[PDB]
Amino acid sequence: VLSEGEWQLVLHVWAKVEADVAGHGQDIYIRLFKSHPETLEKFDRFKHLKTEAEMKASEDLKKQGVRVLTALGAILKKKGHHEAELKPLAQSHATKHKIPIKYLEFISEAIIHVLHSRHPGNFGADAQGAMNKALELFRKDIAAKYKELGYQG
Ligand code: HEM
Repeated sequence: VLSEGEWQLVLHVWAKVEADVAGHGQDIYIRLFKSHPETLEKFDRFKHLKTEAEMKASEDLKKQGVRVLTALGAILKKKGHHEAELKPLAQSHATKHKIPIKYLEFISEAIIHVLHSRHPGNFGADAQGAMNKALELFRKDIAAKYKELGYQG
C-alpha cells in the first residue's frame, strides 16, 4: 500500500504525461517494442510494423497508446481503489489478448524509462520509486484477477 505522498508523486508526473498523452504513448510503445520485440507479436494489428519510423507513422498505434495510457491513468487516479477498472482489463488481457505478467513488467519498465527521460523535473528518485510501487500494485492485483479468471499469467 502506497502513502498519499507516494500517490501525489505518481499523479504529479502523470499531469505532465497528460499535456500530450498521444506523444507519450508513441514513445512508450517504441521503447517496449525495441527492448522486448516479442511483445509486438501479441498485437495482430501492429505486428507487421518493421521500424521505429513505421511505428511513429502509425495513426492506429498512436490511438491505441492514447487508449492504453488513459486507462492506466484512470487506474492511478483511484490510488489503489481500482477493483472496478481492473475487472474488464484483466478479463480481456487474460482471455482475449493473452498478456503474461512478464509482459506487463516490460511495459512498466518502458513507462518508467520514458518518464525518466522526458520528465526529470517530476521524476527524480523518490518519484520513480513511487511510480514503481504503483505499477507493482497494479501488476499484483492484475495477477490475482488473472488467477481468478483461470489464466496462469
Ligand atoms: C499498463 C498496462 C496496460 C494497460 C493499461 C492496457 C490497456 C489496454 C486497453 C484499455 C485496451 C483496449 C480495451 C481492451 O481490449 O481491454 C488494450 C488493448 C490491447 N492490449 Fe493492453 N494494456 C496494457 C498492457 C498491454 C501489454 C504489455 C500488451 C502486450 C504485450 C497488451 C496488449 C494489448 C492488445 C493486443 C490489445 C488489443 C489491441 C488492438 O485493438 O489492436 N496490453 N489494452
